[PDB]
Amino acid sequence: VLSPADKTNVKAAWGKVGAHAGEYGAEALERMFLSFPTTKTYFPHFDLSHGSAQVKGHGKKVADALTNAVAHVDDMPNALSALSDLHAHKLRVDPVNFKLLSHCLLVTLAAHLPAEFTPAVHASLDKFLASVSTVLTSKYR
Amino acid sequence: VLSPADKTNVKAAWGKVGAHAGEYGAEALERMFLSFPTTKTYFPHFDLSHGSAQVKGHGKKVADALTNAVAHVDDMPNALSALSDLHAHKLRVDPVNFKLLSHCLLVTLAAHLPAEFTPAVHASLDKFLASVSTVLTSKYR
Amino acid sequence: VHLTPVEKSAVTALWGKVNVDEVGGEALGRLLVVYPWTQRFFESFGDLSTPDAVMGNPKVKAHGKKVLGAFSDGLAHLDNLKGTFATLSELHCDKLHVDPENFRLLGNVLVCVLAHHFGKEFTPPVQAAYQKVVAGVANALAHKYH
Amino acid sequence: VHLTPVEKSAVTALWGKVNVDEVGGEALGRLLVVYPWTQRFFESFGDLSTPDAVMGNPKVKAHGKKVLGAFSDGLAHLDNLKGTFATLSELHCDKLHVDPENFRLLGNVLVCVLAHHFGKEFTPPVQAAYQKVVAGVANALAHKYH
Ligand code: HEM
Ligand code: HEM
Ligand code: HEM
Ligand code: HEM
Ligand SMILES: *Cc1c(O)cccc1OCc1cccnc1-c1ccnn1C(C)C
Repeated sequence: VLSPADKTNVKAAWGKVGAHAGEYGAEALERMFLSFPTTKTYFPHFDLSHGSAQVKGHGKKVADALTNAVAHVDDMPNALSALSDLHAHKLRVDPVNFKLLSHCLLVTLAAHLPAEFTPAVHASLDKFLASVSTVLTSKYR
Repeated sequence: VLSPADKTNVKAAWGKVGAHAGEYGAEALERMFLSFPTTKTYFPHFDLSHGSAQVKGHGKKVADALTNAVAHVDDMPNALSALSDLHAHKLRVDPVNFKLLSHCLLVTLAAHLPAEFTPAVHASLDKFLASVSTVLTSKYR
Repeated sequence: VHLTPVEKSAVTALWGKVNVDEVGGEALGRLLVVYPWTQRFFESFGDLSTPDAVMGNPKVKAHGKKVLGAFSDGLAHLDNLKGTFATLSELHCDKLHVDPENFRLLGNVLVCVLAHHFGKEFTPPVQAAYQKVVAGVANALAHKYH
Repeated sequence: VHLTPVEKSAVTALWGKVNVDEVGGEALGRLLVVYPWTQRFFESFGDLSTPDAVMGNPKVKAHGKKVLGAFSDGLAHLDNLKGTFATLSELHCDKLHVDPENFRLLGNVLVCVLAHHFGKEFTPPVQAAYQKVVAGVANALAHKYH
């Protein structure tokens, strides 16, 4: 459950991401795949080589979904229903994997936007990503 | 995120608890304290002896809080703000302990209401208790 | 934590009354229903699309029996769970890469099933003893990660 | 934990550049801020009421240095983390009863701090090597639970 301050922190931090959202999404995926190789099992059909255009394209999709989540922070179940269907109903992704990607997203943001990555913002972002994770791994429809 | 079917299951199953609410709440606590002794460290100001009046009374408070949570299932953060104040801000309860109590609650319900504890109802109750747990361990004011 | 002798007698006495054809299947089925991502490890098992479909699936019932047998092996070798589950640890960790949290979940589902079957006979002290068993088993199964 | 020769050289090179007076304190501080229940274990440390209070708290900084030193000991003894952290595990597990998920959390906060300090130098392969390391440390601290 995000506080009003959490929502402001997330929105402020995501604003500074700007045109680099896809780049960061791609880097987080790459960090996940290298650090936690078991996660590659969900993408057997993907080119996962370093610099893969497919991973870059997917990073953009993931980033765009998070952007949409930021826009609908008080309405996430409704906004993300199709992504819940994909991840929870069809893919049946183990929730641990969301913790791994979420961690890799924090690592990416800390690496790129250090002035933005305060302890307060780190905490809000962790909660936001946990919230998105909960929605994508629940079957509620 | 609870589905409509989840909410109907929880309303139905918890509705069958009735006058046994405190009894079941007390039993779940007793089960938790015996099975997971580290949980007792949160209650140094309680008489935790078996058949303690304070535990029976607290079991009622726990169970009555759940009834409140079920009653306000679509607005749990608002409805349970005082309890989040208590468990997240004041007591700083490690979320693992909520997983432990929730499990013990399911065990109690399974033992006492076996006809009601279908695989689907089990699923919905586990999600409900996880949802309550998230609210009580989050700081969102 | 070690079981006490009184606890070891209590768990063994209750386990003798367990329906060996059924309880394993109910635990596995409930895992697949309550924690649906676990279905990913059982794609060859057929229809898992509804609770009824899962619970009435013959491959779930059959495989549950095997799961139950392994728990039976643990109860007969509580002083050596590492040794007993060494082979199963390799299969689940090295080959299948099952996240260890899921071993904990299945243990607790089994406990819920025992409560479901035994009712007030599944007393708080009896549960406490079984929590030690299922924790020991989960830990033994995750040994290859340690 | 097993690192390849290049991973070992990569982790060592980065670690030599670590600010030993700050990085531990920022990791512990962020743990207390991001996962606020962990504050329960530090009642004697005084003001932890806001993020600024936590990060600026002298005892958090001091204790952070000790935590960082433990990670250094671990890096020096990657072949024997279980032995190295034996007494620390007894403390954290048998005395303090810290749930072991929190060990994983602190390892990952440390990794976030390393990213925060080193920026683009904390590359994905470098992170991967460090994830092996912090997982090994977490596992070693939790050994008393195994
Ligand atoms: C914050 C977390 C996540 C977000 C926002 C997210 C978002 C998305 C989006 C937007 C898509 C594309 C849907 C479309 O095609 O229109 C997708 C697909 C997918 N996601 Fe995720 N995802 C997340 C976490 C995960 C994790 C943790 C895994 C696995 C470890 C995963 C595995 C997949 C897979 C396998 C696909 C399908 C790829 C394909 O076949 O094209 N996702 N995700
Ligand atoms: C479903 C989960 C839970 C519910 C619904 C719940 C509900 C409650 C309620 C209603 C109270 C009484 C507050 C009052 O005085 O008005 C309370 C108090 C308390 N709860 Fe919980 N609780 C839950 C889980 C936990 C867990 C897991 C722990 C610790 C392991 C915990 C520790 C406490 C403590 C220490 C109090 C002390 C109240 C006092 O100061 O006397 N609770 N809880
Ligand atoms: C926690 C206690 C568990 C026990 C005692 C247990 C026991 C077993 C046993 C005895 C087998 C048969 C191996 C053989 O015949 O060679 C097996 C296979 C398997 N287990 Fe488990 N298991 C446990 C947990 C899990 C969990 C949590 C998952 C997945 C989430 C899992 C997935 C599997 C799979 C996929 C197989 C192979 C099925 C096949 O051959 O098609 N197990 N398990
Ligand atoms: C994951 C890696 C961790 C490492 C390497 C680590 C290391 C240490 C070290 C070196 C000490 C000093 C002990 C002594 O002086 O003998 C210590 C103390 C302590 N650690 Fe940790 N620790 C870790 C995780 C945790 C976590 C997750 C918590 C709590 C959530 C925790 C709570 C404590 C506490 C309470 C003390 C005692 C502080 C006091 O004396 O008041 N530690 N730790
Ligand atoms: C609030 C929250 C935190 O702090 C951590 C993880 C997940 C969280 O919420 C998940 C979420 C998000 C959006 C809508 N509903 C939910 C949800 C799922 C289960 N309970 N809840 C709460 C009732 C919000």
